[PDB]
Amino acid sequence: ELSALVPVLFGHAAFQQLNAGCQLGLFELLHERGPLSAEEVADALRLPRRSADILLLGTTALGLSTVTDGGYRNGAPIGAAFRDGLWPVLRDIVQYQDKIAYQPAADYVESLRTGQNAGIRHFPGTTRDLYSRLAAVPGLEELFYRGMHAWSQLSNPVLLAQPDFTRVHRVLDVGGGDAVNAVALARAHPSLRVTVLDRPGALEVARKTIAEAGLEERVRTHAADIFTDSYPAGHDCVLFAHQLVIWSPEQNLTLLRKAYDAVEPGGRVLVFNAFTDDDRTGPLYAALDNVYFTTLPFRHSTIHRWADCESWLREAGFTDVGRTAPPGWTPHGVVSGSRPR
Amino acid sequence: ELSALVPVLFGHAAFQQLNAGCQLGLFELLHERGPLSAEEVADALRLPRRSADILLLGTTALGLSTVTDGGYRNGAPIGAAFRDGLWPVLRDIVQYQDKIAYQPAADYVESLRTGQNAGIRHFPGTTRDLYSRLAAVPGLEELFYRGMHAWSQLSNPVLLAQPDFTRVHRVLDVGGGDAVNAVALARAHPSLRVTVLDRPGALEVARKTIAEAGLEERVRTHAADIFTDSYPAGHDCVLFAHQLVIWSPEQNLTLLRKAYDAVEPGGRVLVFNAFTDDDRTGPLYAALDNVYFTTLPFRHSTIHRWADCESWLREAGFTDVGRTAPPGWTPHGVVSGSRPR
Ligand SMILES: Nc1ncnc2c1ncn2[C@@H]1O[C@H](CSCC[C@H](N)C(=O)O)[C@@H](O)[C@H]1O
Ligand SMILES: Nc1ncnc2c1ncn2[C@@H]1O[C@H](CSCC[C@H](N)C(=O)O)[C@@H](O)[C@H]1O
Repeated sequence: ELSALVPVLFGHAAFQQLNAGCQLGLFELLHERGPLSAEEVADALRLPRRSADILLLGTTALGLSTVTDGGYRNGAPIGAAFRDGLWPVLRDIVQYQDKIAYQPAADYVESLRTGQNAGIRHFPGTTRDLYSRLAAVPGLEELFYRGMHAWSQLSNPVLLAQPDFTRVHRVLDVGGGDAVNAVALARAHPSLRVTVLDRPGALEVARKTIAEAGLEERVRTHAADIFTDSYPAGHDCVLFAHQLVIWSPEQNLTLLRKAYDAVEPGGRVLVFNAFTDDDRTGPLYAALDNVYFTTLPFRHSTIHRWADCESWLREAGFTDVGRTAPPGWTPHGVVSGSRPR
Repeated sequence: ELSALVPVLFGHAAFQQLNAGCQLGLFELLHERGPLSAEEVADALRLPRRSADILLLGTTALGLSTVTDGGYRNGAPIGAAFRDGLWPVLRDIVQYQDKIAYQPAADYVESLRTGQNAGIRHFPGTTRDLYSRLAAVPGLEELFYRGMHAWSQLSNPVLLAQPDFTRVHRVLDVGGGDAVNAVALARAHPSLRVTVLDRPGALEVARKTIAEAGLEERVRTHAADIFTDSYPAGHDCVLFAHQLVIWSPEQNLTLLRKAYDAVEPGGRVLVFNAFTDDDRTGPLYAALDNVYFTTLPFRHSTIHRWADCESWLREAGFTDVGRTAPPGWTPHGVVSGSRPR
C-alpha cells in the first residue's frame, strides 16, 4: 500500500517538526510546565497563535507530544530523553542536523552519481574534506565539535564498557576531535592515560574539554596529520572513534597499518563507530546516516560492514580480531584486534 | 524510547533515499529487470559501485526495495505504485518535493517565529506569494504545475466521487491552476462544463492540459485575480481545489462570499483539499504538509480543520453545510454548501 510512502515522502518535514520543537523551546517548556494549552504555549514561546497551532499539530501527530485535556505534554520518546539525562545531547544533535547536515543532504543525488562529497560546497574553502574547512569560518569548528561531542555522548557507552580498557593504560586517540571520548575514558578509568591526536583547530577545542574535566595530567593533545605524520610511540592502545567511516577501505588499511607499527606488541586496536549489518539490510540508522557521509565529510565516507572492518584489521596484521555489538539504540559497536608478540 | 526518534531525526535523509531511487532510475530499473545484483544496478544506473551500495542500503532499509537472493527488487509500496499506474504520479510529486519543498523547509523555524513564508526567499522575486514568482525562472512555472497536477491526480478521486456533480452543469474552478481538476471532472461527467479561473501564466499551462484531453469546448480558461476581480456569472457550482489552504480565514471568507454572490441561488460551493482533524491530532499527512504551507505559498497558509471550513461557509451565508470524508482517502475531503433560494 502507498499510504506507507507518506512519512518518507514527507521525511524532511518530519525532521523540521523536531527541529522546531527543540529550537523554539517547546519540549523544555512542556517538561517544566506541562500540560499546557496551545494558547499557553504560544504566550510562553512568544509565537503567533497560528504558529503554535501548526507546531503543536506537527509534534502531536509525530508522537513527539501528546494531547489530552486539550493540554499538551511531551510524548514518550521526548519524556524518555529527559528522564535519562539525554535532552541536551538530543537537543545538540538536532542542532547539528539543522546547521550541518540538512542542506548538504540536498546534494545526495549528485554525490551518488559523481562519487563526490558535493555537499561540501556549502562550506567556504577548497580542500576536499569537511574537517580542514571548519577552520575557514570563525566559530564553525566550535559548532561542529559541539555536535560531535553530543553524538559521542550518545554512543560511547559501548566504548566505555569495552573490556580492554581495564587491561590497557596508554591510549592513542587517532582523530580524537574535541577529546570527548578521551575524557569519558579517563574518568571511567583513573588508571588510563590518553593522547588526543588531531588537527590543531580541533585540539584548541580539546584543551578546553580537557581543562574543564581537570584531566590535564592524564589527557594530552598532539597535533599531527593522521596520514602523513607518525603516530606517537609508546602507546598501549590505538583507538579509532568515528574515524574509519570517513575513509575508503584502502585508506583504512593504511591507517590500520600505522596503528599496528606504532602500538606496543601485546597492545590493542579499537575501531568504534556505527556499523552496517553484514547482510546489508540495515540498521535504519546506518542506512539513513549514510546520506550525511555521502555528501559532506569526504568522497569515500560510508558506514562500513563489521565484516569489512574485521577484514582490514586482519590484513593489517592484527589478531584475535572480533566485534562487540549490542546496547540497543543504534548500530554502534567496537571491532578489536591485538598486535601479536 | 529514543530509537523511536531515529526516523524523525534522520527524516530528511529518508526522503533523500526515496529521491535518489526516483531520480537515478532505480525503481524503474528494478521494475523492468529485477531482481538484480548490486553490481548490476551499479552498471545500469551508471553509478560507482560504492554509490549503488549506499543507495541500495537506504532503499532496502526503508522498504522501498527488498533484498532476498542477494538480488534486489522493488518493495511493496513501490511495486504497488507501478501496478496501479501511479508511478509517474509518485515520480512527479517526489521531483516537486526535491525542487520546490525540500530547501524552503529549512526556513520552517523562522516562518513559525515571524508568521512569514520565509521559505519563499529561495525563489527569485519580491512579491509576497510563490505563484507570482514562478515565471522568473525558465520552466519553473511548468515544473511547478507538473507537480500540482500529480498531487491532484493522487487525491481527486474523492472530488470526482462528490455527489453534487450529477446535479450541477457549469462549474467555476477558482484558482484552477493547470486545469488538472477541471479536465478530470469533465471526463468523469460528460454533462459538465468548467471555467478555469487563474493567473495568465497558470492558464497557459491549463490550455495545454485542456487541449491534450481535447476538451476545449467544455473546459475554458478565464484570467482573473480571485481577490480583486469578480467571478463569472451563470455558474451552477463554485469549486475551491487546494485553494483555501493558502489564505487567512478572513481571506477565505472574502473568497467564499464572492462565490456566494456569483453562484446561482440553489447552486453549490465545494471546498476540496486536505483537512486537519477537528481534534487537532492528525492526520500525519496534514501535520507534515503544513511545513510547505508555512514556508512557501503565502504568509497565512495552513491546512485548516473541517470545522473551521464549515464555519466559514456558514458565515458566508451558505446552508446545508457539511463534509465528505471518504475512508481510505484521508486527509482529503470536501466541505460543501448551498446558496439558499
Ligand atoms: N588528516 C587529519 N589529521 C588529523 N585529524 C584529522 C584528519 N582528518 C580528520 N581528522 C579528524 O577526525 C575527526 C573526525 S570526527 C570524530 C572526532 C572524535 N573522535 C569523536 O569521536 O567525537 C575530526 O576531529 C577531524 O579533525
Ligand atoms: N491572486 C490569484 N489570482 C488567481 N489565481 C491565483 C491567485 N493566487 C493564487 N492563485 C492560484 O491558486 C493556485 C494554487 S495551487 C491550486 C491549483 C489547482 N487548484 C489544483 O488543485 O491543482 C495556483 O494556480 C495559483 O496561480
